[PDB]
Amino acid sequence: RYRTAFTRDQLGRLEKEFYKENYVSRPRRCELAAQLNLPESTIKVWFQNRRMKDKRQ
Amino acid sequence: RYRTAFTRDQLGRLEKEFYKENYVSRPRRCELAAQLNLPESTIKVWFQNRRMKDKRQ
DNA sequence: TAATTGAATT
DNA sequence: AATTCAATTA
Repeated sequence: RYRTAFTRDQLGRLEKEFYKENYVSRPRRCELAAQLNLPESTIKVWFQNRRMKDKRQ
Repeated sequence: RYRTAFTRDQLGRLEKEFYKENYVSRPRRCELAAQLNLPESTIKVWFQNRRMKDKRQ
């Protein structure tokens, strides 16, 4: 299926963004993507999964 | 964390099942678990790992 | 190498 | 939201 291994700078940035807001829109994810050098799709899915994780805990 | 230690006939039975089919459904797994006195989850995880082995080396 | 983690799928 | 399976970790 895949395997994106985020580096601590990417996951670290992602986690800072998640706690200010558990949801990010397409333009914003595009912004994070250019900045993070990752596909938009990758960021979308991470937020989806992070919301799920958060729900359980 | 962990660690389960298989008996020789438990693993031979596992390896036998695997050569016939690399995947067993949730209900066959319960049949094997009853028969081998091992946990349902243990067998699920073993097929997970054995497939990774087959797929990789 | 058994068990866990989490990225991707559906 | 529920599962799967590619990677670790111990």
